[PDB]
Amino acid sequence: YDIQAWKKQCEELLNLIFQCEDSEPFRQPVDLLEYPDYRDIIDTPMDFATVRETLEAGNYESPMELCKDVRLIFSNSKAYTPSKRSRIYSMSLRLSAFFEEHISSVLSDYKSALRFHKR
Ligand SMILES: CS(=O)(=O)Cc1nc2ccccc2[nH]1
Repeated sequence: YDIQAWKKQCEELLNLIFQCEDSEPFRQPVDLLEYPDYRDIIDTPMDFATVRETLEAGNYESPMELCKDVRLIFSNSKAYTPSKRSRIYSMSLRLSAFFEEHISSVLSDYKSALRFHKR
């Protein structure tokens, strides 16, 4: 029932994600010199350094907000991919499975702690 525990749990999950070779394309904002049409396709770019910085700045109120930004990294990858077989898209699918597997308990514990707080 610790309402704040999600933050360190998210920091540790982001550390695991940065160690994972599948996060390489997503560790920093997309470079427009490499992908000049990126903003024609993607409304809201997102990457793991921006997620980490937002968390460390105290700019996420809940793990649901962090989850929404991480899911945006994966939906941007799916929207930009030229094919379902691309290297970077295949990396985002594995990384998404890894993220969803680990964020589930974080979200559950936070929501349970908040329901207890407001009982
Ligand atoms: C900096 S990035 O994340 O590699 C930009 C991007 N996102 C993609 C998704 C699929 C294929 C190529 C893609 N290039």
